[PDB]
Amino acid sequence: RWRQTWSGPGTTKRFPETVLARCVKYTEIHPEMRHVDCQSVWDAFKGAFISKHPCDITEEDYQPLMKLGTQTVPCNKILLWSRIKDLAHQFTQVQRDMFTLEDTLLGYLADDLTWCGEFATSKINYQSCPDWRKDCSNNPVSVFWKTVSRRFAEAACDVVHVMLDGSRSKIFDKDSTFGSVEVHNLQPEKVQTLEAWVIHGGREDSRDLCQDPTIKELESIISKRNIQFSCKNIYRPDKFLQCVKNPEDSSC
Repeated sequence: RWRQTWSGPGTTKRFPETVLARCVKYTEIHPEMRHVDCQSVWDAFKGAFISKHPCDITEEDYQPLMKLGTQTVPCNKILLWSRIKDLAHQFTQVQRDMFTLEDTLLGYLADDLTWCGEFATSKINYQSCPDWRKDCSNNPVSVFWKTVSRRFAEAACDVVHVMLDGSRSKIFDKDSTFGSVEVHNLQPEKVQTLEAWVIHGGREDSRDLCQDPTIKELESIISKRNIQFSCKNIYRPDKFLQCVKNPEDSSC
């Protein structure tokens, strides 16, 4: 209609079918999750937000889902990212040099989807869903991501990489999920170093963005956790990707 209860997009069309089909597909590829019952996954997922006011969702609502989707990826090969989705995923698709959150089952099930329910009825809302800004932050989508990204950062160890969008004006941004959750969930007992790869946009001959003020801030923030900091410009993202796929032939 012309009004809409909430200001964000409604649940993605086909959401139940999509999530079940992703679970089936993921548990076909990944032998360590080949024990998972996909219908039980869907039910645990749907139970977190059906018949619940979509501005009252808690991390508890998602605990049965997080249990069924329990998974360990190698803790020393984690790739976090911020505002540079495409290249982080492309990079991990190549030879599985690292794992992002969206290469875990739970991140895989939800990537790029929206969903909410209603306090009123047991139906899925396919017309609109709370916006984190205009409506409430404790909505099904934002809660889910906050919870699974905390857990994924908490699991990381050794050297943890992060890819940042060097086009952004705030290359490290305290308001992003990386700056507000993941970075404050790297464990000081386990993480030796965080290494940022700052991805350069197009043409420029370009500044050394590892000296950017927000990078120096990130550096001094993670030093209180007793984590070392390293930073690398990626000047040419498509030649980066090229070298990643053609390991050897080291023109570089």
